[PDB]
Amino acid sequence: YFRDNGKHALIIYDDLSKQAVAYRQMSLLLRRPPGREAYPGDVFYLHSRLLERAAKMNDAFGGGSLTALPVIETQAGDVSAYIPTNVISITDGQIFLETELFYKGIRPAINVGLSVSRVGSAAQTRAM
Amino acid sequence: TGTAEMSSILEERILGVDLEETGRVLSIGDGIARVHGLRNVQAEEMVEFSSGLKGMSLNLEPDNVGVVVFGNDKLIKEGDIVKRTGAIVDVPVGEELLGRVVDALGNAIDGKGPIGSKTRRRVGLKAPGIIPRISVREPMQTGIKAVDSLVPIGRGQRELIIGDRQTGKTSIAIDTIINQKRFNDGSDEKKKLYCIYVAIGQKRSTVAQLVKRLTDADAMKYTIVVSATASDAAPLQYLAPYSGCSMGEYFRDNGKHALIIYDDLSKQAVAYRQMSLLLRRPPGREAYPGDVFYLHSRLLERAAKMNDAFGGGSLTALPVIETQAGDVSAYIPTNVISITDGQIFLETELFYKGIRPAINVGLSVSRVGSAAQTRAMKQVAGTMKLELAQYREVAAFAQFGSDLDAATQQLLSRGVRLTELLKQGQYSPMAIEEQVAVIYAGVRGYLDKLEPSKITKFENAFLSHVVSQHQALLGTIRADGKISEQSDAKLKEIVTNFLAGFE
Amino acid sequence: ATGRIVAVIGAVVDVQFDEGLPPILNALEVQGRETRLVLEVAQHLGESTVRTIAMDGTEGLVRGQKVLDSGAPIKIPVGPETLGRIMNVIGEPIDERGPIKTKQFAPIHAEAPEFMEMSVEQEILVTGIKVVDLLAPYAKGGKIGLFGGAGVGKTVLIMELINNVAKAHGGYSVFAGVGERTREGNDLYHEMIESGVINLKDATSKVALVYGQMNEPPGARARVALTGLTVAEYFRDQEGQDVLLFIDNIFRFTQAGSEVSALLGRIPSAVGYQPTLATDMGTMQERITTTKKGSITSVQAIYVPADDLTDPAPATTFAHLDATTVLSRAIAELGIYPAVDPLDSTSRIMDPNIVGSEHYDVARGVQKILQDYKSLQDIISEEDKLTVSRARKIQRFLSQPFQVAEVFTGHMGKLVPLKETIKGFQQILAGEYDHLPEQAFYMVGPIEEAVAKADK
Amino acid sequence: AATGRIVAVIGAVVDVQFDEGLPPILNALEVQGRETRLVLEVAQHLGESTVRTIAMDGTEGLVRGQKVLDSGAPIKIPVGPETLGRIMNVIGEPIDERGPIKTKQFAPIHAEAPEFMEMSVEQEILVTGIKVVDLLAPYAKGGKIGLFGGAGVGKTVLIMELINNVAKAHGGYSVFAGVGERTREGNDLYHEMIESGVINLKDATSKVALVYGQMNEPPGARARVALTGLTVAEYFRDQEGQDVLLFIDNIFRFTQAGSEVSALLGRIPSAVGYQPTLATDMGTMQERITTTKKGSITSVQAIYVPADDLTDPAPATTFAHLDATTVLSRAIAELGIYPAVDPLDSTSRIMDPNIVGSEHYDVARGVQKILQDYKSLQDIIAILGMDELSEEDKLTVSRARKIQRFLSQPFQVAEVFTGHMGKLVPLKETIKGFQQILAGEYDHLPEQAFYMVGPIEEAVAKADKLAEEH
Amino acid sequence: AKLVRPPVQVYGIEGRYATALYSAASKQNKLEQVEKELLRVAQILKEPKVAASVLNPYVKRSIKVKSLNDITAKERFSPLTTNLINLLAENGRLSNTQGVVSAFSTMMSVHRGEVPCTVTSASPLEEATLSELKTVLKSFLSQGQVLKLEAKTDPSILGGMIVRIGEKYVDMSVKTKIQKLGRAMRE
Amino acid sequence: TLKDITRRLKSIKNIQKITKSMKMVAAAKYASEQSARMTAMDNASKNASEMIDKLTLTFNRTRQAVITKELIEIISGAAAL
Amino acid sequence: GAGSIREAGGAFGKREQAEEERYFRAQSREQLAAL
Ligand SMILES: Nc1ncnc2c1ncn2[C@@H]1O[C@H](COP(=O)(O)OP(=O)(O)OP(=O)(O)O)[C@@H](O)[C@H]1O
Ligand SMILES: Nc1ncnc2c1ncn2[C@@H]1O[C@H](COP(=O)(O)OP(=O)(O)O)[C@@H](O)[C@H]1O
Ligand SMILES: [Mg+2]
Ligand SMILES: [Mg+2]
Repeated sequence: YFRDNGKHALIIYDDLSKQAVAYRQMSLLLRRPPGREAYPGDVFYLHSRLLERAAKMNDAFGGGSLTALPVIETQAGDVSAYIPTNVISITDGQIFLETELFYKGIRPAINVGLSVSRVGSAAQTRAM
Repeated sequence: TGTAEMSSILEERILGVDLEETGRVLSIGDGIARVHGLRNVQAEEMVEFSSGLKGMSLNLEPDNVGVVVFGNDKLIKEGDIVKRTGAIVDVPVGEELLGRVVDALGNAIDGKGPIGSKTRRRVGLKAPGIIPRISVREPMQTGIKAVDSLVPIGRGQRELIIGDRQTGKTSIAIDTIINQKRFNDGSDEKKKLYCIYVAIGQKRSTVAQLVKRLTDADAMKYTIVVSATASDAAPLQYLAPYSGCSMGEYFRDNGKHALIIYDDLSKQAVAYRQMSLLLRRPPGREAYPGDVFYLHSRLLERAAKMNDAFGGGSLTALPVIETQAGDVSAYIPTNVISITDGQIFLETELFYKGIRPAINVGLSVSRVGSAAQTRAMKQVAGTMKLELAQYREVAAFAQFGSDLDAATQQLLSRGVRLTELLKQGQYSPMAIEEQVAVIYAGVRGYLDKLEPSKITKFENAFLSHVVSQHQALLGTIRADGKISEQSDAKLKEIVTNFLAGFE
Repeated sequence: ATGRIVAVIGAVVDVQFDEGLPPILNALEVQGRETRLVLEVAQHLGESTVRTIAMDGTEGLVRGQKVLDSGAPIKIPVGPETLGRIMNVIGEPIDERGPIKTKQFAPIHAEAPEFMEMSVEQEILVTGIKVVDLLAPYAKGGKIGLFGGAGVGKTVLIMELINNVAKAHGGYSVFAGVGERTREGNDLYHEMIESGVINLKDATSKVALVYGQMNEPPGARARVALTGLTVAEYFRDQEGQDVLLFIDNIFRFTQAGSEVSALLGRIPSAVGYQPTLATDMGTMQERITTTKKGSITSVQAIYVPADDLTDPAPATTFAHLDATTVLSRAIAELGIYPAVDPLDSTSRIMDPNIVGSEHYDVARGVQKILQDYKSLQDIISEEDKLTVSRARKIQRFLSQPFQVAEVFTGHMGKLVPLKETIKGFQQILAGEYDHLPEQAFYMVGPIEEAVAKADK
Repeated sequence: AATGRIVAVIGAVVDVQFDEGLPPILNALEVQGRETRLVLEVAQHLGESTVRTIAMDGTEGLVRGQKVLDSGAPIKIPVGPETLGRIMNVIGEPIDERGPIKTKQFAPIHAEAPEFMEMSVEQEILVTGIKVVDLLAPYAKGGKIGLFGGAGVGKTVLIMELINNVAKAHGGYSVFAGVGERTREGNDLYHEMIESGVINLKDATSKVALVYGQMNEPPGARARVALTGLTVAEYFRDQEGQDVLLFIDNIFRFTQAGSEVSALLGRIPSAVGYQPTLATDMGTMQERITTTKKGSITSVQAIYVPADDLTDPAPATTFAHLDATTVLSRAIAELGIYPAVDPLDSTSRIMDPNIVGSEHYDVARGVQKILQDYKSLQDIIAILGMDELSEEDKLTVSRARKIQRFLSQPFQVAEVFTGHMGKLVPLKETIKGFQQILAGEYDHLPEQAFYMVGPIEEAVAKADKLAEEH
Repeated sequence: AKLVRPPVQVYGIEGRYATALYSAASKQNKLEQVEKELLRVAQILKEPKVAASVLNPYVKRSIKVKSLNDITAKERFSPLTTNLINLLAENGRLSNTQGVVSAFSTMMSVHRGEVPCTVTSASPLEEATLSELKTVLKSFLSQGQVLKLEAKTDPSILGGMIVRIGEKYVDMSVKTKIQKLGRAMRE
Repeated sequence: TLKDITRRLKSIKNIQKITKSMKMVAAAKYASEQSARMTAMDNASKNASEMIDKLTLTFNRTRQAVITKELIEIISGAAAL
Repeated sequence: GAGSIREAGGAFGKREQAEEERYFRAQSREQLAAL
């Protein structure tokens, strides 16, 4: 609504791991073929059609935007799992949070060697 | 579409027999007969086929009955007549079964005549509740030093003998059965233990060798053997543990004490899985049905120690489970480890390292613990357990331990001595007093000067000596159940003088 | 509404109704049995047939046997008359002490509290146990994972939590034996009788027991946690108490749900768990919360399959846990009781914004000095010997004598308030007792008792 | 008899509908209108007067509506002396092109197992002449043996060596059943037996019956050929009292054929893709291969271990059906040691000091203990190297390497592979050699001297000659 | 008991119930009586009243069983077809009634010797030519066979006639000839 | 593969135990090359423990995947009937 | 897990085997010369 009426919106999905688990429940109860980790084949489409709707519009469409901050929970730091890699394939970058840093008191426990922003560099102000 | 929508049934209904107590086989395959009719049959009720084979009504469906066959499929054809027997499955019980080898239904397979028992019992009764029970308090003596000292079993406990193939599980069960002869011969009536060996999915040759071994040891006069061997129908291998459990529950209910060995529950779970997959029940992990945990748990909860208002009897269970490459996280090992009160774990490396019985004391556990021990074995085994745990902490430092401090070298030495002390030969269970004397010699330090290769020979010679010339101290320890200070001094004197005279 | 059995396959029974089909989760009563058999509706199959799961054995069931609709879910007696009694999943007494004569009954299936009934800031639940209250405090309406099984005093800690919450807060407890061994259930009953927590002679019983045995079908083991939660819900919503609820074990609750889901023909998810694992866990755990009347705090024994913490059952349980109490045998063989591992027990409310800067800093200092002392033990300087001394004293002062152990040990039990714990550990950390011997802190309550023991 | 019609053909599974007289399960059915004999074995009664059958040969060219004739009995094969020197297939036809097997009696290949009262408890050692087998896991006269091993470890070579040694040392009508194995190997065995006098093409004094259903056969034939060979051996045991030798290579193929037809018979798969009835099928087949009081059947079975697992359900289910399991390790075959027997994985039920004697038992247990301690010392060698061990550790390692070498033995059937000549070593020679290597009587000889020799005298001679040259 | 199999076989629910009724009527040689009574039942239920009444899945089974027994007694039906409709009503296969009727009807049609003959042609074909075609096509049949000819027109065959006599088949269209000649030229 | 991971876990657990024992033995023999050997074996044990932790994570992941794959095979076999 | 370093066939299982053969080939040359 805001994105299409000239305004700017930010949306946080906290988190898409539990949404994928809910969708896997629905899919297995419909007796659909499970795949990796018993997830349905369209668990990528589930998140892709959603996170594609976060867009920056050109000025002939109002100039508004919708920013998405999806959240994903990993198991024992495994970011090469099915759902994490799906969402990494969908989004424009990721902010990794490590447990080894968080325990050491470095908070926010942002891993700077692994976090990236592909399209945000052009948005940073000149002073920053 | 539809099991009962066969053309013959439909054309017979179109044309226009007792479908209450009688049925007709719609289809038969792999031991599962779909039976039309039998509208009055109960769940888990025994039925009767026209060829004389028996069955059990496991699946009651809207238009057919799924019946598992207690025999071969060839004697059943489509259209055969099935009768009701009106009864849930039951076996004969009583003391008339002691010394007999029966099958999963209480039928003698030894040729010695029919079981003349007067009492029958349902195989699927529920276990005693919370109130009828009392805490497990009396020792169930196995005669094995490692078990009786470090993994003690009480009367009413459920202790799992678990390990890979060919590690010594049946030997532990058979030594435990042979041991009870000292108690069953004597006059003390509440130390007597009747034994039930259930053989599930084994060779008939194996059970014949086992029955010969029990007859030579004169252990058959108080043992029941239930055998559902490998060529028996999966329903029979499924039902044999419950038959044995009812035979032992007779004793548990009549103020006596019974011991039952399920050898083994892996093969029983496999037979149940086959029966379930052929009935098309939804498979789970490793194709096992959803209620295989329920199977083994309602089997094993029936071993109980009763309170004094219910006769004071007991039933001790020793289930056996074969793991594959030590994988205790497989489905059925997990279930049975969860159900029981501890596990005697056997290893292959311990077996071939000379340690027999190959009991891994680090992995073995008894949750009943010292409540299932006598005060004498308690005294000596507390010290033995502490010292062996300390030895296991630093056992990795062996093969370098000659370059470590005196404390580490002493831990290593005492540990090697006790480990050599826990070895034992097959088919020779020890009395609890003799075990106490040997462990006393071991933990008090009368072996640290001896060589490890000589510990076994010292133990054998000292045991022969103390049995010959010191029946007085042995009888005192056995009658009092504890090492009194006079008995402690007498033991000290005996062991120090023998070690002085020992070569 | 009267129905009739049309199918019996194990613990699953299909019942056809010719009028008035019962909703899902309704209990049905099988007629003509010597013991009460209850079926809970699971699905509407169509053609006026429902599929149910049995709460007891189904042997002897006949197709066509009459089945009565109860008109509600499983209803259990709830009230102060359940305290000291044992009931099974369907609410009938299993201790042979007579009927449970409560005035009202509650259905074991209930929706979690609404959004506007939730408490908006987290408070601490003071247990009077020093190591717990200090290092890994419990939150009201939170879930606590109890790690460690046999030989570490799990039952003593359970009974002491019952006693201390009854004394300090006036809130009763409920123990749910999910998949309980009958031998260990008898043992627990008698340890609770001998420690005074259960009283068979007057109405001073502090705990209610609900037992779902291991030899019961998976439906009973999947609903016993709801039965216990329903008793605790009564104590919270009708008497405004801060209730304790023990779920031993929670992995067995997950396992029974998995077995029930497999029996109903549903396709297993990852590792063989029900597809509804997260929603089953959620519908149970969300009823354990602080409302405006009272709260329910839940201590739950965690079993970890294959020591795999990323296994779906622990991974789903850990999403609800607000704290963690690890009972270590390395602490018990060291002589410390309760055997709580002070470095592996965690809490989510160990946060300055929740417990206060003073509490947070004392707890952080204690944990840092204990970690330093572990490091120094690994190498066995100038002040490192003083760190060793202060850490030995902190280790001893984490111990505590319990009231439920008074008859056996003789020592008096101590219920240390939160401020006394905080200030005692603060003082030991500052060095105010660097002269007193380290065994003047072993098995005492407040720090004044430490100085009084140092006098002798 | 009853006549039915083919109504469905899906692979090797054929449904047949009967109007009058449904045949019982396990009956053999003859498909009419075929140039060669096609036998269908009834497996299930499906209802609607239809049975589901497994074909013993290929199902190409079968038509819906093709007529089928009921035999009125299971597959019946010729049994008797006239089977000796002949090769028959699963259904009893001769496949050696030497004419009909004219016997006086036929026996059904499906029979009940012997009862419990028919068992015999006697256990007498059967000396094979192989050092590792004789010493560590000896075989028993009239017991079931079983040889486990992956692909290419030596099951076939070992079973041919056992055939050689025992079967010619024997005088009691051996039987060999080739179950789902290579046809080249079957031809090779046939011609070795013709050449070595065991099979007599003329002047029929042959003493081995051959039954062959090989890889190219459909799953039904490979699932019933073991029962055909079993039936021949059963006739020799029961209706003659003779002491029989039964060699089965390979018995895993029986289970594998079962699994290959499982799903088409309408059965939900079990674990690892095996049929749900794996254990009971293996049991009904294996419980007939046994010594009764009527006669003795010494059974040697080769058991394929897929991917060297040994926890696979088929070998794991076979293990409990044997009296002396010999496990062939690929790790030992890679060391050049042959036979590749695993000394720490092979077990015998007569390895009992009250059966074989205390000297034999003590030597075997000492060998196994020194090999286990060698396994443990290899770790410290890997981390530290061999020079930083104690001297008694070096002595243990040296004696263990010598015992490993001396466990290997050259076979008569392996001269083409080894070059060395065969050796057949007596039991007391084996015990004495290993007792001496354990006691330390050859710490001066090099380890290579014990490799691929017979008794210990050959070891000292080889050491002498290596010293002469090197 | 032994069942009498019809000349042609139909499968499914409809096939099984039709085979049942066929065997049960050949047991009493009332094939035509039950055939026309099934036609009457099929036209009775297909009228929207009874169709909407019996295809309704929330109204109870026994109520529609009673109504079907009423409506099959009211119309003077044989006991065979009456208990047949009752059986379809208890098993809940009333939806399969038209299928059962159709399967029985094709069974009795092949029991009359009726073979389905199709003659495809490029143009609407001549009537005396078509009668000569009938006369020639009766030569491919056994005795007791009658030709049920339904000739549909496919103009894309360019000429000739494609005839299917049951499962026998002659492709005398000219497009087949040109395609064969094209394949022969290219290969 | 699960068996490869179990082989590697077992191997590295053994290496870790051996290097720990060697560190203790060097600590005893040190009471300049002995100090170097003590620290080196300490570092080797620490690195082996880290490899053990990573491989234990990989092993648990692989065994969960194997259980899921076998279940899916059984389910798909049952659904095709 | 005894002999699990060599059984895993890694860079350490090859290092171990190379050591055992090098040490025992030198011993066999020193034992055959005297022999
Ligand atoms: N204490 C012992 N001392 C010496 N030998 C023993 C001892 N215990 C067992 N054995 C031997 O080890 C072998 C295997 O033991 P056993 O068959 O009883 O265990 P198991 O696990 O039941 O074997 P299986 O896998 O066939 O079921 C037997 O030959 C047995 O005689
Ligand atoms: N006793 C042996 N001596 C020498 N080489 C052998 C021996 N056994 C097996 N081999 C070698 O291993 C190969 C495999 O032989 P084979 O008996 O067919 O094993 P399997 O039947 O188990 O697959 C042989 O061709 C041979 O090269
Ligand atoms: Mg055994
Ligand atoms: Mg081969």
